[PDB]
Amino acid sequence: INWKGIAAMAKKLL
Repeated sequence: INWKGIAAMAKKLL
């Protein structure tokens, strides 16, 4: 689980 990946994923839904 990459933090960056999550951050990108968090915005992904955004």
